[PDB]
Amino acid sequence: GGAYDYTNAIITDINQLPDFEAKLSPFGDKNLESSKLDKIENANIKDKA
Amino acid sequence: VHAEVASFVKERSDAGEPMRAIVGGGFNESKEQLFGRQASLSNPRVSLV
Repeated sequence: GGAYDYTNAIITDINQLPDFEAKLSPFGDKNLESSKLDKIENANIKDKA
Repeated sequence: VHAEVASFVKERSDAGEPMRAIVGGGFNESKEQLFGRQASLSNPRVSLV
């Protein structure tokens, strides 16, 4: 439903939040679509990366 | 301040008086800050360093 076609849009928009944070891969110019994400749920995250 | 400068540049250019701005943030900014600031500064007649 928008710019969230491309993974970058999740990483920027998380970086706008008060206390949630995200960082792009240091391995290169990935910029993949969100359409090709893999099936995963309830990844317990706070003091992790 | 950068959003205001973008706004002032738009206000003058839409009135027929063209203007442009070049902007850079803080010290030693990282990639995540540049993307997040570009997305918050997306209009033309503005450049980010």
